[PDB]
Amino acid sequence: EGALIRFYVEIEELIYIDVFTTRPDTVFGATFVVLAPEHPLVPVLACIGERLGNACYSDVENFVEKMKKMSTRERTMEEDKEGVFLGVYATNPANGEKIPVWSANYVLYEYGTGAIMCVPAHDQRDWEFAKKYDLPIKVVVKPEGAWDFEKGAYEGKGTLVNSDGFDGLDSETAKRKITEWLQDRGLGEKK
Repeated sequence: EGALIRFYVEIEELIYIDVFTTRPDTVFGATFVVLAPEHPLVPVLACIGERLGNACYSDVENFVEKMKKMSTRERTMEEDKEGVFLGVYATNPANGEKIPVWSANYVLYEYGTGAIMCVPAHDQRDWEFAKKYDLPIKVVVKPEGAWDFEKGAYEGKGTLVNSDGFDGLDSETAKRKITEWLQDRGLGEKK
């Protein structure tokens, strides 16, 4: 089992999004955050988004409503990636960059915290979503062989790049040391 990682939302009130991942080694590659449609923070962040003129609250409420009637088999296996921008950004705890918060069909409320960090370079499901919505691919687990990230996500083991002081470390070793690093900063937790 992996780790819990904390993403503070860049707004006036103190709100954070805990995310469960089996790949804490890829945290520097997180380019956006996705909440399940049923996730209690979706309407909350959406309203904040709108007041800042960054989202349409009714439009988000329409997404949630439509997605509640739909079924698991249809949501993540039959229907193409569908999602809405919430109008807010969260802070990647590893690098401190702001990343956009979205809600999407393919993330189920049942698994983990019902909220995920998205690493398109290294998770195919996230790759498809980023392809549809033009969200960035950021390689952090470089494979040894040649790989075209413009054609697909690489989900295997490798050596860290674009990852601050964790560069050059092998990815399975990096999981522990990045977790321990975040845990010591109160921004992550071992599971």
